[PDB]
Amino acid sequence: GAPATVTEQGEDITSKKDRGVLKIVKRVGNGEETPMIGDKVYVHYKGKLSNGKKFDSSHDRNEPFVFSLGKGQVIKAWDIGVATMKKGEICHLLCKPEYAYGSAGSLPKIPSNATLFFEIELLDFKGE
Ligand SMILES: COC[C@H]1CN(Cc2ccccn2)C(=O)[C@@H]2CCC[C@H]1N2S(=O)(=O)c1ccc2ncsc2c1
Repeated sequence: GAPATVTEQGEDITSKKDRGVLKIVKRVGNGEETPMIGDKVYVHYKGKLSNGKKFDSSHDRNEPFVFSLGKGQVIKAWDIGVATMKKGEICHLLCKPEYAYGSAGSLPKIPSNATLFFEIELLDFKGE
């Protein structure tokens, strides 16, 4: 399925080249521009654990998830991966625990040492 495919066929987008964050572009977005550090970014996403369970979805809430890019408001894999996206892009990201919740996990939904799968859609980005 999609998690296997990004694991085996994804691009390593880490600066360290440690395969900690792998990406596939699923829907090509608009032009060349990507958000910059500090932009307000608006996304839709779904996240799955390596056991196949969906742990979260913004579409199920009928509202986007909003954060300031590059400020550690989200897991490292998102600061790295959303920074690569064009407006309107949909991507798959495979996030090893060192770029996610590590050995701590996130109680209650994410276990220790969890590799996470996301589908992310970059809806918009704005400088405030
Ligand atoms: C609604 O969740 C928003 C956001 C959470 N954070 C930041 C954060 C703040 C405080 C504590 C932990 N994490 C994230 O970095 C990542 C990536 C952005 C999207 C979300 N997650 S998540 O991995 O999908 C996730 C993780 C745990 C969780 N518990 C129940 S729902 C759920 C969602």
